[PDB]
Amino acid sequence: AVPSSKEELIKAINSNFSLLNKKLESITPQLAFEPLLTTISVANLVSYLIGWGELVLHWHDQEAKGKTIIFPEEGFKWNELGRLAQKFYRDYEDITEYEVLLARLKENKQQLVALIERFSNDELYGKPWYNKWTRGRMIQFNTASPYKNASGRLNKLQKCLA
Amino acid sequence: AVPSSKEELIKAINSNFSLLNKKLESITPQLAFEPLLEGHAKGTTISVANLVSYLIGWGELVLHWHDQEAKGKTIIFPEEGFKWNELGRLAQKFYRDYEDITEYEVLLARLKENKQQLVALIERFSNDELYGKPWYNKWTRGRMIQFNTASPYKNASGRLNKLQKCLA
DNA sequence: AATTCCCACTTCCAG
DNA sequence: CTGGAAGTGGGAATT
Repeated sequence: AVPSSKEELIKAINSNFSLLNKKLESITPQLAFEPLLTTISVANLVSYLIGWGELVLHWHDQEAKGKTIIFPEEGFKWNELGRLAQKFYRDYEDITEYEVLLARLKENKQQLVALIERFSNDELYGKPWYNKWTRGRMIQFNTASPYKNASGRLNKLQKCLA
Repeated sequence: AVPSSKEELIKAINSNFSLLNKKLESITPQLAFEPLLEGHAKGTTISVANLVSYLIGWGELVLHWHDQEAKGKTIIFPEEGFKWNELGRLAQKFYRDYEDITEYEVLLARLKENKQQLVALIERFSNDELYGKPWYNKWTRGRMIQFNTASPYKNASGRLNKLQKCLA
């Protein structure tokens, strides 16, 4: 089902992260930076996940400080999401130890979950936030959804052996 | 069931519009612009005003289809820039298309004027042209019109019934 | 979502 | 067996 309450949103994020997390440590630090996925790496993909997660936190930073949010990101438009994926790859290009990469994804995920707990259910799925899209729906678009999508491309990859 | 003739199509439109319009008129203008409703697309919140905008967008789109046909120009289905799996994305366009209409009475007039043009248009087609042969893919012209006039009218009545149970 | 896409989940021969 | 085409069936589509 599509998440439609605060409780549902949290549980989707936890579950999709769990499974994706398990598939991610299943990769060795050596394979993770090779190009196996117009082809990228697990490292590239996890940076894409951190870029989006960081960005969602950034939106709420901006919002908290009374500042107008620039969606999706400054210098980008919603039809350019692959170009925003290029920026994310580079943003974390110099994190060369897989172990730190996964640790940074995991703590980002934790912050997002903490951010959601901070809002009421009306704040997440009752009111409109970005045009008609609710705050919770927006958060799911760029967290729980790409977790699933990412874990997909992963289990396909593990089917390369041997 | 589904209208099968020019006569049925025109009556189902006038009925479902008359019904829907009764519920729409029994909603305060102040309330009608409040965001309250889960929208056509999951994870959105919309007003009763957006609900009407959705109908106006679909009806004018239907008139636009025919305007294209009347000039001998190729129709783009469902609309320029949207594939058929992007109807959620189109509903949003329809909200924005009419959001500068801030007076509820003007907006229901726009829906009323739109519905009159739609039946006036059905009036100029024979039954054969409406239900006699396919017009787009396998559907008949009448089906395509009913599916975006009569049906969404009734659908909007449904949501208004459910909301009428609470009145704050 | 009329359709469209994208998964997960099969068959079922080729190997 | 055994990937792995290739075809199905259900659910979501979004920003």
